[PDB]
Amino acid sequence: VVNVDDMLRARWAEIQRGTGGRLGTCLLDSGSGWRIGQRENERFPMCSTFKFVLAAAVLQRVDKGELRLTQQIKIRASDMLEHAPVTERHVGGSLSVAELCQATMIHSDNPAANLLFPLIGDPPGLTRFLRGIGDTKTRSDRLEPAMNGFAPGEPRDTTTPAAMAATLRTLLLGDALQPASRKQLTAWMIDNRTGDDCLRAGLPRDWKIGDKTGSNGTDTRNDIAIIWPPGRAAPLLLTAYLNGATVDAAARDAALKAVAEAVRDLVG
Repeated sequence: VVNVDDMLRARWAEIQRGTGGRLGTCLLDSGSGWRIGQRENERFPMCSTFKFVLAAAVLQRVDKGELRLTQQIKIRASDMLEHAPVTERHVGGSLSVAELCQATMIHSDNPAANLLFPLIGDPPGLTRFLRGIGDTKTRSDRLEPAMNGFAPGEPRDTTTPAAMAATLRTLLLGDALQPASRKQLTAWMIDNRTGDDCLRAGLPRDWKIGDKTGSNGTDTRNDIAIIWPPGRAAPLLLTAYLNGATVDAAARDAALKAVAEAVRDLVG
């Protein structure tokens, strides 16, 4: 008969049939290593989900004593871009590296990410960081806002659902980062302010979740998360990348809500 894995795959297929485009997902149990997904090895544009790996790259340098979290970085008028909830309030002044990391994580602050990039070697350095932690697929090539560009076959600034789930697991739960850095990165994801209508909207209030969103404003909506169902021995990693959707922005968010509802209903 139809099993729970079948029902999960069918739900993700139905969501994709409704949105148009491609929906890539990966659910990874960090306790057992069990994994299931849709289009999990296909390339998707990251949009702001790259900021998770950028903050991790910054913390890796902190772990080696090569960067100070308290280093003050000047914020200049020429650094400004559209969505800058923290940095736009500090033009002409400065913010610490830790404050920029927080801003790019929890508010998706675009100038904050651009200001952190050179501290880890720019997009080539971020790609080297990813290879160094065992991610062979994800790649960073451009700064904001140009990194959002994507067309079928465009390789730049992409990940796969399964690679990003493994990278969540490595960075949040493995030993690529020192304990203080794993805790700090996890706390930023739990404090995210931009994902209330995405995966979080499909989970009960008692499930702890950290997440990082991305969007291009026209057809792509992504969300990547670490999720603790109450009482479970280990968290789940869940990646969801919706690209080329022909439904409107609210329907794109609601598609990610539905991805999480499927995990809630069938896996918890």
